[PDB]
Amino acid sequence: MDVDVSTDGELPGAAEYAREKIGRLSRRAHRPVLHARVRLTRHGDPAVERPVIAQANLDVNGRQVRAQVEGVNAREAVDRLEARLRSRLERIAEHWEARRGGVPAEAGREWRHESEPARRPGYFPR
Amino acid sequence: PRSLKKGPFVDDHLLKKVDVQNEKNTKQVIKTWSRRSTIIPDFIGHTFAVHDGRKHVPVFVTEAMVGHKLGEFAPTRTFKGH
Amino acid sequence: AKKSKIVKNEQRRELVQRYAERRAELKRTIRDPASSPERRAAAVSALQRLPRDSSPVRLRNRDVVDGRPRGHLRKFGLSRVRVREMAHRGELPGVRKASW
Amino acid sequence: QKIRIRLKAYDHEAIDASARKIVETVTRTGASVVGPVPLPTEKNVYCVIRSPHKYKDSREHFEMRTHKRLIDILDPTPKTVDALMRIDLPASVDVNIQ
Amino acid sequence: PIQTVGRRKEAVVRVRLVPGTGQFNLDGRTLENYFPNKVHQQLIKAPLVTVDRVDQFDIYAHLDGGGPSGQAGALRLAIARALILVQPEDRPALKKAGFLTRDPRAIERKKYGLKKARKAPQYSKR
Amino acid sequence: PRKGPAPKRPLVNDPVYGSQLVTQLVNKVLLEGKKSLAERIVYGALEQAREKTGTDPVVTLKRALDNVKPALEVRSRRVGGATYQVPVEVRPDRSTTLALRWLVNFSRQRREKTMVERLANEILDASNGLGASVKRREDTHKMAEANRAFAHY
Amino acid sequence: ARLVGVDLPRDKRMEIALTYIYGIGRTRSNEILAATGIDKNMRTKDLTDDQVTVLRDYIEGNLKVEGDLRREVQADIRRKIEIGCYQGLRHRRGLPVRGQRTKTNARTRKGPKRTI
RNA sequence: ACUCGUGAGAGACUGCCGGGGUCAACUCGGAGGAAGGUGGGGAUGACGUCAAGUCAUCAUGCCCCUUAUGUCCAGGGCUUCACACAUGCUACAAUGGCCGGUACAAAGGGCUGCGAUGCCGUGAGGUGGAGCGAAUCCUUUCAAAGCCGGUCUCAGUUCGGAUCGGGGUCUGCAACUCGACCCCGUGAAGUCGGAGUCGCUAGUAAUCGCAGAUCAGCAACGCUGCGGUGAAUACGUUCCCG
Repeated sequence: MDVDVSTDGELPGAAEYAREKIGRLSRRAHRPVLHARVRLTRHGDPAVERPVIAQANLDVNGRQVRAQVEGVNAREAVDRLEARLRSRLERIAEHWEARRGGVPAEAGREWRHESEPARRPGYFPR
Repeated sequence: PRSLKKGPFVDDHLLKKVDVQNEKNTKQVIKTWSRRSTIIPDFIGHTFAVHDGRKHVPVFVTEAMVGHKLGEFAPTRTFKGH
Repeated sequence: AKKSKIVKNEQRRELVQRYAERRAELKRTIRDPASSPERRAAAVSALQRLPRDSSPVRLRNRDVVDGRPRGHLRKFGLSRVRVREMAHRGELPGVRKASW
Repeated sequence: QKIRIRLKAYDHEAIDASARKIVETVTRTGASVVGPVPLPTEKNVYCVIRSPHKYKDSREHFEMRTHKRLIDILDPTPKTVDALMRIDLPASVDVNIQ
Repeated sequence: PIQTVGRRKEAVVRVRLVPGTGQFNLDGRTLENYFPNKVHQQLIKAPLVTVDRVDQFDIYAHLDGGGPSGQAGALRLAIARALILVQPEDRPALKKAGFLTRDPRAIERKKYGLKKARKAPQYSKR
Repeated sequence: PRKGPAPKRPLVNDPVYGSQLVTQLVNKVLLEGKKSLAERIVYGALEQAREKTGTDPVVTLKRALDNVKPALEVRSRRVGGATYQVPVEVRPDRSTTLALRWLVNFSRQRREKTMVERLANEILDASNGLGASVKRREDTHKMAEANRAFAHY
Repeated sequence: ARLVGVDLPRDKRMEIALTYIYGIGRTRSNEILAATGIDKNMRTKDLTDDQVTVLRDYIEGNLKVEGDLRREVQADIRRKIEIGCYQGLRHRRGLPVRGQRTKTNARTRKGPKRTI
C-alpha cells in the first residue's frame, strides 16, 4: 500500500514512522485500498497535554475509513492511530465471515428486521 | 513583446555606461542591475555582469543575442533534479 | 492593515495628483501619434526620469478607514467586511438586504 | 419655454411627497403641469461574502434602489420660478432643474 | 376593436383581432416567415381548432421578449383571451382545454454555492 | 416517492401523425433539448419506412413496438436477507417505455452512416422481427423464464 | 499527383489537398489557389500536367516548404539552444518553453507518464 | 387605445359543495378562478455540539523584538516539478465540422468612463470623436443554440486542439523569469474511459449565449446573476447513507 503523509511544522521522522506503520494495514483490509492519507499536526499552545494530532483516511473500495488520535509525541500518536484504524477495519469487514451471525436463521425461532415474514392463509386458522 | 512605436527599451544607467565604454574602444566588465534592458547593437563586444538574485553572472554579447534582454542569460532558479 | 502602508498609499495619491496630472500625460500625448517625432524627443526617456510613484499603475484601492487591500467596492470605498457591518446598522442610505 | 423638474430619491414615500407638494405649489402660482410621470427604478446590486475568512459559498446580497419622477410645467411666470427656488424639501430627495 | 395580451416566461404578445380571413400578421411577417416550426403552428392554432373558428379572423400581433417557444405560448394565450372576449359563451371549451390559464413557469433564480439553480458542485468524500 | 406516486406528464399528440407514440419516440431520441432536430430525425425515419414498405409508417411502427414489447422482466429482490433474480410482470406503460428505449439505443449503435437511416432500418427489422431489439426481448424473456423458480416471492 | 515530392491525396478538394504540403495550412492554400487561378473545389484526380507545373513553380517561387522549412526550424531551435538562453535549456530537458505550468500538466513535453 | 414602466388596491381564506372522518383535528374529490389547499422561489438558522475556523478584516489579555522580528529601496519568489489528490474547461464527432443567408431575450454597466458614424488594416487594433451621468447615447440596431442552402462521407479525418517556430497589437515606467489578444505555419494525446463515485423530480437536469464585481492590463475555463431551447423517470421503502 502507498501512503502520502501531509505533516506540518516540526515533526522529524514522523512521516517515515507513520508511513511504515500504516502501510502494514493493507492485509487487514478485506478489499483493495484505493487511497490512504495521513496528516500530522502539532498544537502551538504548550498548555496542551496531548499536542500532537494524527488523522488518517483510507478508501476501502469506496468505503471511507477514518480515525483521529492525540498523543504527546509523534510515535504515540501514530501507534494509537494504527490501533484505531485496525478497530475500524475490523468493524467494516462486511465479508461473509463478518455477516454470518447477523443473517436471520431458523424458521420460527428468533426474529430480526430482515427475517422472512410468516406466510398466512386467507381464512383464520381456527 | 514591446510595441514597435515605443522602440526598444534600455535603462539609462547602462546606456550612458556603454556610451562612455565604447568611446575609447576599451571594453571592461560592466556590473549591471537592469535585467529588463534589451540588447542593442552597441553591446556587441561588451561583457555584462548581469544580476541573478544572488550574484552577477558574466554575459559576453554576440551578434546572435541582439534584440533579447539581458535577463534571458541569467537563469534565476536552480534545479538539479530529485 | 499596517499604518505605514496606509500612509504610503496616500503619499502615492498626492504624488499622482502633482505629477500624473500634466507631466505624465503630455508625454503620452506625444507618443500617441506616429506623426509626432517621439524618437529624438525622448518623451519615453523623459517620462522614465519621472518617479515611479507618479504613475497611477502603482495605486491600490484600500478600505477608506480599515486599510483592507482586498474585497474593495468602488461605490463605497469600503471593504466587504465593513460594508456588511454598516449596511446592517443602517448607515449607508438606501441599502438593504435583497430578495427576489 | 418649459423647464424639466427631475426627482431622484432612495425612498418612495419621500419622493412622492415632494412631487405632490411641488405640483401643489406650482398650481398655487397658476402653472400648467403634466403630473408626476413615473420613470424606471434604477437597481444597483452587490454580492458580498458573510464571513471574514473563507466560507465563500455563503453570500449576502444588497441593492440600492433609486426612484425617479418627472415634473414638467408650462407658462414660466416669474412668480412660479421665485416659488420654485423658495421650496424646502427633505434632504433625501434631490431636485434637478433644467 | 378588441385587444388582449399573452405572457409566457418573459415573452409578451399583443393581439389585435378582426373578423377577416385566416391571414396571420406577426409584426408584418406571416405565420410561415415567422414560426417555421410545425409544432409551434399547431400550438398557435389549437384554440381556433377547439373553437372551430379557423379561417374567420384576421390576426395582427405584436411580439417582444423571450424566444420562439415563449412567443408562441404567449400568442396562443392571447388568441384564447381574444376569443373569450369576442364570444363569451364558449368559455367551457377553451377553459377545460387549459388555454385560459397563464403558465407560471419562469427561470428559477441561480443560487450562490450552486453552479445552477439546483445543480450542486461535485463533492468528493475521499 | 416515499409519500406516494407522482403524477405523470400528459404530453401532446403529434400534429403531422396524430399519434401519442411518435411524440414519445421523439422525446426518447431527444438530446440536449434540440427538439427540432429530434422531430426531423423521427419524421425522416418514418418517411423512409413509408417509402421502403409503401404503407403507413404508424402501423409498421406499432408492429415493431409489439414485436419488441416485453412482458416478463427480472428484478433483484431481497427477501429474508437474501437476493435473487425474480421474474416480474411488466405494466403496459413500462413495456412501451422499454421497447422505445431499446429501439432508440440499438438504432444509435447501427452502422447506416446517419441516425435517420439507422432508425428506419431498426424499425423495419423490428417490424419483420429481425432487429437487435427483438433479440434483446428474446434474451430478457429467456432470463425471466430461466429464473421461474423464484416467482413465488 | 507528385507535388514537391508529396504524394497528394487520391480524391480531395484542392485547397485541403494542398494542406498536406508541410509548409501550407488552409489560408496559404486558399490564397495561392486564388492567386494562381485554379479552381478550389475540383478533385485531385482532375489535375492536368501543366496545372502541376504551375503549382510547382509558384510554390518554389514565393513559398518555402518541405525539407527546407524543416531544416530551418531545426536550425533555429538548435541556435536558440546553443546560446544558453532560457528557451535553450528548456528545449534541452524537454520541458514547456512558454511559461506553462509544470506542477501537474505539460505531459506533451514530458511524454507519456512514468511511475517512480 | 394595447404593452411597459411604478404607486395604491383587489385577489386563496378549505371561502363553497359532496364523501370520509369522535361531528374533532385532518383528509379525498368537484365547482369557481390567473392561481387550491404552507401556489413557485427567496430572506429568516431555536438551546447547543464539534476547545470547528479566523490573534493575517478588526479589537484584545499575557509573552516576546525594539540599533531589530520595526522601517525604506532594487532585484528575485509566491508561477519552481520524478509524482499524488481535488474542482473545472475542451474533445474523442455526422443529433457533427466548415461556408453563406436569416429570426427571436432578459438583466446589467458607463465621466477624466461608455464611447458611435467615418477612414486605415486581414486581425487583434490604429486615427478620430457624434451622443450620453444616461427608459434618450454607447454597450452595436444587441445574442448563440435555432431555421434555410451548399460542402464534407465515417478517416485519428475538413474531428480534436495541445505543443512548438516566425511575425504583430494593447495596457503598463517595464510583458525575460511572468499578461491577454491577433496572423501564418506546426497538428500531440484522445476511438466514450477499471474498481469505484457525483448532481438532479419540471421550466428541473442537459445544452446555448449575455452581463457584473475585482480590475491600467489580464492567468476568468473561476464566482455572482440573466435570459433562449428544453427532457426521462419515480413500481415502492428490503437494502446503502443521514
